[PDB]
Amino acid sequence: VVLTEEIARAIESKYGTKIDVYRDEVPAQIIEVERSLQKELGISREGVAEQTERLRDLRRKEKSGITIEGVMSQKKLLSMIGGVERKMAPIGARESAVMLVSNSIKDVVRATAYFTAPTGDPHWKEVAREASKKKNILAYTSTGGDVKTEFLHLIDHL
Amino acid sequence: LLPDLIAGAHQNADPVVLDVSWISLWFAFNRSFEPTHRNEMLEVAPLIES
Amino acid sequence: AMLLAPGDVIKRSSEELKQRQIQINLIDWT
Repeated sequence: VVLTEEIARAIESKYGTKIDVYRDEVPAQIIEVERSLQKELGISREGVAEQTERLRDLRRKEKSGITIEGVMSQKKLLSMIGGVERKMAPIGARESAVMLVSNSIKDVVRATAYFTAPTGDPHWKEVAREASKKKNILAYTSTGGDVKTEFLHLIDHL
Repeated sequence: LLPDLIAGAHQNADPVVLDVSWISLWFAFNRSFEPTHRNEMLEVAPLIES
Repeated sequence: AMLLAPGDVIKRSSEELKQRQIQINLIDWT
C-alpha cells in the first residue's frame, strides 16, 4: 500500500494501476516517493507536505518503541507494481442488441429469432414449429460439437 | 406491355402479381436453379396445340 | 428484438446471461 490516495490516483492517471492506501490495519509494507519521482510525475507542492508529515508520523511511531521502503526510479516502480495497463476501455450503452431470450409459449407471437439444437424439451417441437410458421423469421441451427460456445458467439454477435 | 402498365389502362393484355416475403430475396441470391428433369409433355406439345 | 432458446442451454448458460444483463423467461419441465 501507499501512504496517500493522491499518489494512487496520480499513478492511475499515469498507467491505471489500482493501488490501495494504508489505513492502520496491519504491520504491512509501505512504499514512499522522494524528490526524484515527485519531480518526474509533477505532483503539486501541497502533497509533498502530506507525504513527509505521514513519514515523520511513522518516525514518531517507531521512536515510541511496520515496514516502510522507498522507490527511486520509474523502472523500479514498474517492477514494483508488476503490471502495465491497456489504456482506454470504452463502455457501450448496453451489452447486446438483444434484450431478452426466453422459452415461454406465449412469447412466440412477439419473438423475432430462434436457434435450434438437439434438446430434451417437451415443448421444443411445438415452439420450433410455431416460430417457423412466421413469414419472416431469423432461424439459426447447430452443427454438432460444442453448442455453448456457438450460442455464446451468436448472442454476443446478435 | 410496359406503356400499358405505366398508363394503368390495360386494353390489350393482363399480367399477374404474386406476394413474396423479405428474406426470400437474400435466400434467392444465395441459391441458384439448375435443371434436372425435362418436361415429359415436350414430345407431343405441337400435337396438343394443333 | 427477442429470441427463443431451449431451456437446457438457458439453464447451462444462465450465468453468462446474468453477467450480460439479459432478460429470460423459462419453464422448468421437471
